[PDB]
Amino acid sequence: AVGACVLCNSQTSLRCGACIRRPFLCCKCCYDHVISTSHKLVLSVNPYVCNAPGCDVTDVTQLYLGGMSYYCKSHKPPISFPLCANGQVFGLYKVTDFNAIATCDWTNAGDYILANTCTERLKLFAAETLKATEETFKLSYGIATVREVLSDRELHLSWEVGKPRPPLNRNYVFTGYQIGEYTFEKDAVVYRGTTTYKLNVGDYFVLTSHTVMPLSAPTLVPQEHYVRITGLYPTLNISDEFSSNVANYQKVGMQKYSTLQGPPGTGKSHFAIGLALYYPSARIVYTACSHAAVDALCEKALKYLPIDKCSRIIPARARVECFDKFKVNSTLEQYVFCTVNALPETTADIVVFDEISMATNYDLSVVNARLRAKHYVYIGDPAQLPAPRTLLTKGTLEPEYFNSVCRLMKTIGPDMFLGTCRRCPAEIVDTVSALVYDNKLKAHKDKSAQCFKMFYKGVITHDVSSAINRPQIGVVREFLTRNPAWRKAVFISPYNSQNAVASKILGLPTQTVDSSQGSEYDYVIFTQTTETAHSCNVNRFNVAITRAKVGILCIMSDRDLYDKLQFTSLEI
Ligand SMILES: [Zn+2]
Ligand SMILES: [Zn+2]
Ligand SMILES: [Zn+2]
Repeated sequence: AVGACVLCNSQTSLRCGACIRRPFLCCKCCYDHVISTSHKLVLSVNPYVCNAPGCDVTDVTQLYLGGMSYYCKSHKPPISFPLCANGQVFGLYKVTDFNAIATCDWTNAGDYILANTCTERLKLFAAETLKATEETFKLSYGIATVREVLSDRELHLSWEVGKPRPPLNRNYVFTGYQIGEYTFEKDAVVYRGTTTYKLNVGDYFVLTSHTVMPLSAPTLVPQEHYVRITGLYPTLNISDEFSSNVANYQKVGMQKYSTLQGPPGTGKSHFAIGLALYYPSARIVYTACSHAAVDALCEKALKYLPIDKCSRIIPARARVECFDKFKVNSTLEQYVFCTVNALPETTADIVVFDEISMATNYDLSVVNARLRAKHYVYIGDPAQLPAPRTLLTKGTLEPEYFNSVCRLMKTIGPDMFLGTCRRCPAEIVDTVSALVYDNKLKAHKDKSAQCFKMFYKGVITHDVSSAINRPQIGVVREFLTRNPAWRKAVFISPYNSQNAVASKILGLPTQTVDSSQGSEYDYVIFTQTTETAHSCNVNRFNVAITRAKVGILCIMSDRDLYDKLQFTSLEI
């Protein structure tokens, strides 16, 4: 019942009973909170409530201290002081931003803007409060029950009435009843179970709302600049392959934390693995939010680092199939590859946190709490996709508000910038360089002359709110008959329902823009599907077109983005 104030760190016996995270508030801050919000319950050793029998006064502003006890205006003794007086709430040991975080419902972009522009302690309060709200929102969804099992990949579901149905894609992960985690995609629904289990009738699925633990560490440790490389020992025999990053690797050792902005195909994994070769005796923990990003770092390490000095940390509750070529769960290996949520409590010479646009401040804080490091390297790209904000429905979240690292990269600039895209045909590099990189991204490849664009709005239908554009898929099918080399293409769209329709009509492998991030293919076929804020988002557009190594076909709905594509236009 005694701790440090979230706002001014002052010692207090007071916590807000109305905040969902019950934060410590000092006398001055507790007062400014209760006096400006609907939050009137204050908790000390005991709640500040009227102690008189049967009384219901709990509002701190209507309460008084009568001896060692609390009473309202109606039950107070003649000798009593108000609990709220002279800008303070009475307590042992004797804000506009805090109030907005404490009372917002997290449905507006302004809520996330504030959560990233506030003090460091309020960033943790906002992250914990937000994450708690997001988990309690998972309880709002209805239970799915097996009505009938059709096959090994298809079944029929009966939903709970009165409660809304969660969107059906790979982002929404259910728990069966615990018969393993399950995902669903569109009466016959397609199911995918983590554990191969014979689906029984009457079995039910719920999105597993986990308990949000409190945060302790900052999103970023205080910056420290050094005169020399600190705690790290450079090689004098650095391979030519990594020579381009030697100045950047030295910058890494000369400051507590460093940020690396790496546009698509500019060498992010190459940089991360090269850091190990440049400081060969340094113990590095490689982390990312997703198993996929951690696996991509494992792939690069498998090529350049000694396999016996690596370990892939996999939590006992395996939620996906991941990297198999390293010794599993050997926390003490020189190179540890592990998702943020599975990080052990350990130390490191360098912590490399990859795909930083996908991290939340909650993730930034967890990394700082589990890992004590000499150096922290944040690698990613604020021009790429952020983590989905399931509660956010009003407004667009700009890259400078994705998290603390993205905020720094967009305001003061990244510490390091990989400026040459080695993946994409020049038409793609030139389009995205002008679009999101202020013309600082350069092409290594020539123009492929295999980048096409077609302006075709088609017809937009909807599987609930997920969009489908059958005429856009029809245009693709027509193009494929005339361009058989594109048979090997990956179909990409901003919607899973569009991808499900394209998978049946085209037979191409399918991928959403959000699930394509970090991946690359020779040929990409993209159908914009709609003109929505979602399908027109420049970071999503950036990711979509930068998946291509050789060619891309963009079937566009939006005039602006279509005109910005430096591609050959097709007719029909
Ligand atoms: Zn409160
Ligand atoms: Zn305070
Ligand atoms: Zn009373």
